Amino acid sequence: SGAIYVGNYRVVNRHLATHNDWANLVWEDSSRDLLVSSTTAQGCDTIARCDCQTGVYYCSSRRKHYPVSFSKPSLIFVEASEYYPARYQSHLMLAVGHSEPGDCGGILRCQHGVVGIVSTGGNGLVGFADVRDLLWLDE
Ligand SMILES: Cc1cnc(CNS(=O)(=O)C[C@@H](C)c2ccccc2)o1
Ligand SMILES: [Zn+2]
Repeated sequence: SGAIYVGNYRVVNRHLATHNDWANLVWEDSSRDLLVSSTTAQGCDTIARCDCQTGVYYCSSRRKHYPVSFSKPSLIFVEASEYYPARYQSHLMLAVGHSEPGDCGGILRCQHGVVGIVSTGGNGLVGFADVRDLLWLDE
């Protein structure tokens, strides 16, 4: 589990969105596994605006933050999970690291701010849904 709290927005994995998220929806995209809802309180996270390929992510199944190198956001075939059939996921970045289903929502960050959230896992890989192109999160 986990979210990004920037401005009056809450960014979560679409597959983990709650009824309150869907009842206060700003934007959602199944192909990216992302959903954004509105919040009453202002958040403290800041979004990175860059093309970094190194950063640090939080892994809840290890209670640890790991430094990783990751690929640029791309269209990748992701195997079936409990939440999606095997399909192409867009704006996804991969790194070598540990990721179990419940690790979704952990933040990946670089020197400029939050880069994305954990979205995929298995086989010693971790995949992150990028948010750096969503410029509207800043206003
Ligand atoms: C990059 C890639 C291709 N095929 C896959 C694996 N697909 S999945 O990540 O949707 C599987 C899911 C159960 C999960 C496991 C662990 C963590 C977060 C989700 O990943
Ligand atoms: Zn950066």
